[PDB]
Amino acid sequence: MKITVLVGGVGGARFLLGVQNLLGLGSFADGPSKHELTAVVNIGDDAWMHGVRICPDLDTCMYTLGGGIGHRNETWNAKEELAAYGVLGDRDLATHLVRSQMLRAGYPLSQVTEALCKRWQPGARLLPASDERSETHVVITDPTDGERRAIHFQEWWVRYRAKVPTHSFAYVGADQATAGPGVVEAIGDADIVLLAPSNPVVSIGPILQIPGIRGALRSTSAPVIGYSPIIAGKPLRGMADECLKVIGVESTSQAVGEFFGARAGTGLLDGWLVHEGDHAQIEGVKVKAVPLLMTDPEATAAMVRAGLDLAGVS
Amino acid sequence: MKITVLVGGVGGARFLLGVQNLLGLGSFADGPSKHELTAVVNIGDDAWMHGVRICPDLDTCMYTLGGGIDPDRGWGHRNETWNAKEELAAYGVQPDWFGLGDRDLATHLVRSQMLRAGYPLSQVTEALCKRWQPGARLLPASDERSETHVVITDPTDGERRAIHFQEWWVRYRAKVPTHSFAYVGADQATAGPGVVEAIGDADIVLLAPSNPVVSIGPILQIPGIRGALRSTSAPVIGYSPIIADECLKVIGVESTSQAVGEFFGARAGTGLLDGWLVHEGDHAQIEGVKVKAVPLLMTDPEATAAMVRAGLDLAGVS
Ligand SMILES: C=C(OP(=O)(O)OC[C@@H](O)[C@@H](O)[C@@H](O)Cn1c2nc(=O)[nH]c(=O)c-2cc2ccc(O)cc21)C(=O)O
Ligand SMILES: [Ca+2]
Ligand SMILES: [Ca+2]
Repeated sequence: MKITVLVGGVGGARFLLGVQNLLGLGSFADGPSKHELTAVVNIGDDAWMHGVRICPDLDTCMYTLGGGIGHRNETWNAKEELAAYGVLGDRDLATHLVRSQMLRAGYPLSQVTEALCKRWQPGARLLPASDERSETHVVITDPTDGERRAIHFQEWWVRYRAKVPTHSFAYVGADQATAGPGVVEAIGDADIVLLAPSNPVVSIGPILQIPGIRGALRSTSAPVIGYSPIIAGKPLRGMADECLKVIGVESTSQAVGEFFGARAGTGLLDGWLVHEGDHAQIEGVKVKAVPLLMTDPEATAAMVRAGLDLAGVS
Repeated sequence: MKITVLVGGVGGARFLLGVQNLLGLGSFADGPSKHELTAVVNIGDDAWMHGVRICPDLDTCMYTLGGGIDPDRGWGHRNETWNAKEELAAYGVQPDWFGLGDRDLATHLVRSQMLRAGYPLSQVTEALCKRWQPGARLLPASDERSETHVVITDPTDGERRAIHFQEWWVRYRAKVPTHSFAYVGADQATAGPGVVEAIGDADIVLLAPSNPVVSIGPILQIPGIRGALRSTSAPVIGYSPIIADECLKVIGVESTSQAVGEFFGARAGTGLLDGWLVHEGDHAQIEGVKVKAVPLLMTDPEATAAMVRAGLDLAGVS
């Protein structure tokens, strides 16, 4: 009755909704449930900004599973004034103010998250991958002086991506971080561990740079089942993932599967799901093609079922 | 050439509008500015709230002189929304009684980020004023902490507690048994950059008709500021706030121009005033202080411009 999922980005949050739909959790509950879902949540996008601590992946899971997905009725008047001062919705800022106060009074991020969830009641345990800072950065050639300069991922994404040469990612602080409370336990004790179809480099990937988490994944007796984020069939055949490009990995199910690789070798996957019509073959890894479009929590629920079935879990 | 005004509250800001209009400064400018205006701004109401630093008197002056103030309220931003406040309420946090508007929050966010990065309040204020262009130099009375505290009897339990001015004024509206004010940090607070110099080098110093106990009084508790006032060569002219009642009660001062004037007292003795302006039809007689009754209603920037002219004329300054 124990599922743990590694997640980041909007697609991680939508994947969790499907897990809840399958298992009758949170907004999809009728009578209080038998199963428990644990999300190990990317912190690589987290940043101190305008004096406040912003945790995007934790907030997106929390709002999404809490029914508040940014927000509804959102205004950006504070954001407007900030631009007028020459430098983030109004409701969003409330979350940031409360979190920053708890962090400055010594609550770890895992406890901060738990406190915020009393109000959102997401119906899942949302564990930060670490309580220490581990901030994804991007090394660019800065055009002002031609220097290789490390930029926070959120600034790269909005300002520099596709406009300057981009060389690599750096996980600033990962080496000094430890797995957050309960993370290693959630991975070791699960009936099954799922890699949600998030960006492999900057949503799942940074979770894997936190000392201890890759070890737990390699050694856990739980089946580890990954979901491909590559969807073929779009108009003009889609576009390559920009973050995979930075590390020179093609935007294919085959290439992302080898990125995680096989637990039987030195990698992370027992199972790899690809979208219908797609193909991959990876020694030691059971690959299966099934619908992987998160149209709605009901279609995501079928996706989660395919992962359980592939892993032989009830 | 040089005017220094001590200010606190909405009335301080409006008095500063009167000065600018008289002298062609800020939004009232038409042609080259001949004068410079410096405000020494109370910091006694400043509080940390929800992790950000609120400086109400500095913001009231900045917003008013820069055209962003709310007219109905006299504090905070115009065209304000309260979505972040409502959301704070939905999280069930305290304090739930201080109004932190969305637009106003940006000011507090920038200020707090700068203060925590090591910038002193005077430079933060200068940074924020690059956007508002108030047309006056807004000097925090101190860059250090000096906060007004209130000793009350708590109604929940009949115990004596001390609370910040903000809880007294906004949360209880002073409807609680109140026994004394305490200027915590005043004795340890150095006069802020430029403050003593602006008082020493002024052609005239004006005491705005702000709250005498909680707006002008706290500035006087900063040890260097009161000293500069006693020794500056400039005439010091005060404006009666009586034409606030709770604050005078707590300290046992009657609510009259004569009494408030004596609260500040005469420079000739141990006081601070050279002169004292009261509303027309008011008589006040204080030894060593030239008193003149003139219209003292800050109806509009040139009603006040005329109030300022009467102050210069009482001082004999041109
Ligand atoms: C009357 C005089 O003094 P003064 O006008 O400062 O009174 C206190 C108040 O204005 C100020 O200290 C502050 O409290 C005003 N003020 C609020 N006042 C309220 O009553 N309720 C509120 O929610 C509220 C929120 C708020 C937020 C930011 C801010 O910068 C000021 C704010 C005078 O000297 O002439
Ligand atoms: Ca509460
Ligand atoms: Ca000091």
